[PDB]
Amino acid sequence: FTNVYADSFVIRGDEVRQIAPGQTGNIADYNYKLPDDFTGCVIAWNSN
Amino acid sequence: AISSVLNDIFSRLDPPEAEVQIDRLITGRLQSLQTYVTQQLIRAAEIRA
Repeated sequence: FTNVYADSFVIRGDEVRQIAPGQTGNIADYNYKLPDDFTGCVIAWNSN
Repeated sequence: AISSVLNDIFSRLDPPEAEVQIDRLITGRLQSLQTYVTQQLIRAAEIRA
């Protein structure tokens, strides 16, 4: 691939489902929008 | 499909899955247009003869 935009943040486990294409929620409305033509792979890691 | 009004199909569902029913309404209207052009063209050979 040409270039990667790595977006790293920490969030609670209640709002970890909303990081998805075509989703509405707390992060997905006004904080972080993800488009429908997205290509890549997101990962999750609990840090309790 | 679930509906025949296009914007109608859309104004309810999620665009990861709202885009898949509308292309079914494309090729449903396309294959009826394939039958209409073919029935005009066999009738084109009959009226030319």
